[PDB]
Amino acid sequence: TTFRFCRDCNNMLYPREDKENNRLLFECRTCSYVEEAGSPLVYRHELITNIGETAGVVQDIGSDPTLPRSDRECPKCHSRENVFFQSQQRRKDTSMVLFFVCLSCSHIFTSDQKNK
Amino acid sequence: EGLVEYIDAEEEESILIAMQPEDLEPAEVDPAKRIRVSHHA
Amino acid sequence: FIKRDRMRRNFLRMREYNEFPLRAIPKEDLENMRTHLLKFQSKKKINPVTDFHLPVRLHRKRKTRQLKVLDENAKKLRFEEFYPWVMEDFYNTWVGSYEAGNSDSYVLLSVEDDGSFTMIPADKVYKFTARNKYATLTIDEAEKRMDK
Amino acid sequence: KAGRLAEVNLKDLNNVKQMVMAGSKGSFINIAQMSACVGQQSVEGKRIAFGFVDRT
Ligand SMILES: [Zn+2]
Ligand SMILES: [Zn+2]
Repeated sequence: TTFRFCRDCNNMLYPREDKENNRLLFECRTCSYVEEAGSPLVYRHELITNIGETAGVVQDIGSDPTLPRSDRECPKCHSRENVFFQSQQRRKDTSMVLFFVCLSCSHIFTSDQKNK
Repeated sequence: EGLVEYIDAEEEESILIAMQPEDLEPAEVDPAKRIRVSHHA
Repeated sequence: FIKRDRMRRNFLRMREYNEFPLRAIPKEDLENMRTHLLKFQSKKKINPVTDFHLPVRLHRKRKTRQLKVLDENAKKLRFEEFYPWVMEDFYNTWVGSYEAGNSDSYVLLSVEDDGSFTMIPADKVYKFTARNKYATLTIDEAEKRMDK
Repeated sequence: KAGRLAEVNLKDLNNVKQMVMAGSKGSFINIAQMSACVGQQSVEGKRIAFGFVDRT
């Protein structure tokens, strides 16, 4: 995660192990620029995800006519005008929880009960 | 006069059509009449 | 419960600042000088060739009767220069590239010795890119390496 | 459940009841759909898909 690019080379910095100072540096297999490892974690794989559950929530989601309105009150705004929609993770196993969006604070909440 | 628009099938994705004006625009029965649903939209 | 075609009865029986003048700039200059544009695409905050090097060098680097394809001049011209514009030392480097996206709606008002401007639309616009900053290549071996 | 409600209320007069009873023509589903309700339309064993984006 969090790729790093070079400068004056701009390619992406692979990690090159420093054993002597004994830490991780990021090389640049084209121009020899280097720097540290801002964190020893290198790679993630992320089988079961929980992102895209709010894909493209723009400040205009309130301006889309086709989205179903709903009346519940935002925990923050305590306003009762909010559009909502299922989780945008277009995949089969996906749950059927609801993401609301208050038209006032643009705060996102959920209809959940298992985990908020 | 901007009273009626042509709508293709792609554009149709982003509109919300009412079925008939009366039964659907104003906000808020014969049992022989068929059963419809509301202007909740 | 019926269809009433007699409705045509009722419907028949119902109805400070710096202001600067700009003039017909000489053309013979323009008949030989062509004023293009240029952009460096290295993000290098200023990247002026003032600091590039010296000297700087901007330049480019039997049968019977027959019928040929037909094509307008400009494309015939534009095509017939496939030598791009370059800058070098004798070793930092840049290479040019035609842009053509917005060659038209751009007249220029360069701050001359005075604040005024002769009137100058841009001829062309060029995207200038660096090169050989790390100067590595296996032009021959690339195929060899990419097929190991 | 709605079909059984209609079939039951038909009296022996009812001519289509008399054709079901004689086994002659028609059946329960038929009378259920004519008089009671037509029930769930379906395409490939599934309810109607979201042909438009996220709506039917
Ligand atoms: Zn680099
Ligand atoms: Zn809110």
